[PDB]
Amino acid sequence: AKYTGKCTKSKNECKYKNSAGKDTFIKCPKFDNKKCTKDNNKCTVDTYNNAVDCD
Repeated sequence: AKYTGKCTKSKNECKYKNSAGKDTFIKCPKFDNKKCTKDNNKCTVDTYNNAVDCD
């Protein structure tokens, strides 16, 4: 667990609020460990498993 994020399948990208305050958004490919789902689906920010924030 880290932060709560949300990604839109429309743009296949996720974005969340960080300490900096600057909204950060990043798109993910169609490969494994890079899938995109509903915003509230299961989008989260993690770096332990090298997994990207997209869901």
